[PDB]
Amino acid sequence: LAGNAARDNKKTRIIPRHLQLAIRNDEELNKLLGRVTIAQGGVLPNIQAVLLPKKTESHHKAKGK
Amino acid sequence: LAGNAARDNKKTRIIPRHLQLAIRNDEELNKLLGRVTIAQGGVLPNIQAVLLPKKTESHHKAKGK
Amino acid sequence: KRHRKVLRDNIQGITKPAIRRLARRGGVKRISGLIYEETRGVLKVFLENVIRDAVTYTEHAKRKTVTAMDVVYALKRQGRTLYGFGG
Amino acid sequence: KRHRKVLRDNIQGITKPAIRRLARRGGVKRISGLIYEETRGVLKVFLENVIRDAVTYTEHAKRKTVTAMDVVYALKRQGRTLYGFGG
DNA sequence: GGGTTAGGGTTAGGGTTAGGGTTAGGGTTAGGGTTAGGGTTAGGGTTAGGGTTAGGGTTAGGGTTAGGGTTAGGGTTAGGGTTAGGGTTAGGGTTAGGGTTAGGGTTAGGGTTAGGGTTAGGGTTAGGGTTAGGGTTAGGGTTAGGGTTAGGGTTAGGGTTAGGGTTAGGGTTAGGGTTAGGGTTAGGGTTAGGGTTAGGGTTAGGGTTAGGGTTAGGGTTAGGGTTAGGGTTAGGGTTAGGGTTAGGGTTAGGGTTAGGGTTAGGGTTA
DNA sequence: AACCCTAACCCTAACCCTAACCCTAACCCTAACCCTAACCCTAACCCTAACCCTAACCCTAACCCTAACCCTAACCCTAACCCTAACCCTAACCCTAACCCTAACCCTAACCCTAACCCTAACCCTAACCCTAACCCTAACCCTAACCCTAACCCTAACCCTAACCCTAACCCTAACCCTAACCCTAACCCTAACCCTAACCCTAACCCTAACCCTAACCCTAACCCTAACCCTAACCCTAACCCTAACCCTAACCCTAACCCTAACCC
Repeated sequence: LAGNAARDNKKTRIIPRHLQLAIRNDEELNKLLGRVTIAQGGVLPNIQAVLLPKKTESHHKAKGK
Repeated sequence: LAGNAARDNKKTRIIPRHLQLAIRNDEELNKLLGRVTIAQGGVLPNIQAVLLPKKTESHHKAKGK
Repeated sequence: KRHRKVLRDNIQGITKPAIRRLARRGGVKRISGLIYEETRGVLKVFLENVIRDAVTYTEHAKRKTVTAMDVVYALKRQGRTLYGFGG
Repeated sequence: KRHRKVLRDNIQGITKPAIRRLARRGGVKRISGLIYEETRGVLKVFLENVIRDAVTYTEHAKRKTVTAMDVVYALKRQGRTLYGFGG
């Protein structure tokens, strides 16, 4: 799984960022290591669909129409 | 579902492209209208993971060690 | 008396030699290991769909017995016209 | 010989007033109608997760009876230690 | 406002039920000597500690001014007061009996490492990739307004269809045959279930030369108005020839029933 | 490849007689077709601008070897799962019977809704700017990848404390034995809540000038860290003689179900 995440991120070695990518990608690994925090790594862009530019319509009208 | 796909594509009116987006996004709609082709619309970028640019220095050439 | 019912011992009902004989009758010489599980799953899904269609037809016909005519009608509605059994 | 109702309580017993009485224990005044099905679902999955561990614990000593000790052990392993009934 | 109907504190009467001894006993708590494991100091080499000197590099603070998403004052619309039988529905016993669960014994089943000699485990090394800086350019997202224009309101005249009376089969509910799916047992043998193993069968690097892939130039040929004139589409009276329906006669058609022509195995030489 | 028996379900009459195909009579509305000219169905010409059509240049891959290494391929002893009668039963199907609930056909007579028809808005396009991937010229720093060298875990000759099977009492959890009121369902019912239309307006939202602030280059120097011996303080494992702590069984005390009676909220003038 770490090699999978590594080729997904493309680097010469396995890094804790790739390890966190693989852990969050694998549902079984995420269920097993739930309370495990990997140092020297970021999170995954798993976001909802509300806080988006436009979408919610910042204008909605042109003052009159 | 068409409004969902429209706000996903952001346009002033519902277009056949948005209709095809909604049909392909909804699994029930895709199972119901399987042999239905929406004119004046494109497909969805649902692709695998092989045909990707990824030479990884290609190798095979001269010894770059 | 009969104090038992049916269990998990149903997906394994389609024995491995039976699936192998089916693959040989089709045109397969060598069958892999995980082929049997996938074949059993596909057969179970198809049987579930056909049995659901037959149950819907029987409930619409106000009956409690699945008949070969209803099975043939469901198979024709799915897209598989079967002859012989029925008419 | 066998019961004609083979439903075996398909997530039953959790009726509308029953949920309209457990939610009141916490302090819920207005209970929506779309909460009974979610409550039944979460209760079913919690009972399944507990019974899996209970069966895994009872199958270790080659025993075919589930006692309260294994139940409270599986509950303490999950993170909810109960006092009184176990001991 | 009203009298006001309503739950909410008292009071025996057993009925358990926590608890007040009572020896029983026997695990099980409770005591010496010892030695070899179990702690207890100080100094060297070295990771921290603060107090400035440049040397940039954003930067977040302050003013600001349209503007829109909220947050208010209503209008329709759903589920909690009720009540009540009655058909379930969920408690409590009685047997009982039977599988199970602890209770005791006996051989694999575990510690340990002498021990010395590996062999994997671990610092220390300089030579190829690295990994992302810059710098375009061409592709990809925002806004006024006008030229149609594709739709949002009118509207009045006919094709429905909702209003109402009257019959006829076509479904509705029992009431038994019955018969064809459920329910077992002997048994035996045949279909199913276990190892191997090695060798084909995949699976991954290493040339090269075909074969697609982008951009510059024309020279079209494919996108648009104007007719206009004939070749079909399309409703409207009117037959008469193609149909539909209530009555017999009746030839052709649908359940049983044998005895005879081939249809499957099994030892047959080839 | 025929036999060769072996022999069972297909095998030619044949025979009612049930019931649908039918053989004496009647009405009905709907297949062509002739006037009609409408507008979509008969071809003719211009143009010009995106558009195809046609060479040169080049770089990753399609495919054919190359070694190589791992998986489902076929007997073997089973022996468990599985055919083969042979009855033996107990529940939906299947026959109409007669009664109704449930359906036609028809005569209006008002409903109302899309052809037409204007009018208003809300976009298809331009025009600037503003973001926005993407791998080459450098070049360069530890953070990246390749070998030399050395030093305690990994380690197997006797041995020693418990899971391996096994009878065995007895007890506890379903069995289908058993009723019964107090909880599960149900239909009509109304009165608060849920959910949207407009309207301020105040919060907020994208900049532009400004006046410091905090890691680079490191700039020096100081407080206990741990690996050196070791050292007397400390803490179980064979003992043994008590000694502390549950078990079964009477025992008697306050919480337990029941009947009768007084404070205490919303009713709405």
